[PDB]
Amino acid sequence: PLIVPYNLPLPGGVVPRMLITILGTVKPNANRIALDFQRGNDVAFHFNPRFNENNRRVIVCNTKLDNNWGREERQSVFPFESGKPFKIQVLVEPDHFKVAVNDAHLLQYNHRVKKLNEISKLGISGDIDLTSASYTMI
Ligand SMILES: [Cl-]
Repeated sequence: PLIVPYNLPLPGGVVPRMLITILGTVKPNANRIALDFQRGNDVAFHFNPRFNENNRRVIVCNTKLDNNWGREERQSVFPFESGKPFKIQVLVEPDHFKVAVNDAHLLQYNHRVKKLNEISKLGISGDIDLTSASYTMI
């Protein structure tokens, strides 16, 4: 197991065809999980499953620039379940990050930060037991 929060360096940033895979298990009675693809202090892509926002489960995505959050993109399709193992695959495409969970397509998030080769860290945090965080070129 890996210690959460975990920082996975992305050497030379991201590029299309780069696939990031995160394997873990959600804790029982989870409240939130976060993946933060960072460019320095900016967060190019924040992916945030929320297990209880006004008694609804929702995934909130956003970008943080100069410490300010932008417009949220919300997805009510919610594949995570407290206590169960999951696989999140984030595929960098030319115009967006494409996310699949447990081999099923979940959402796309168009690129707001354009300097992909400067998004060089992935922070993984929240209510999970983290098993593996890695990347490969497909
Ligand atoms: Cl940029």
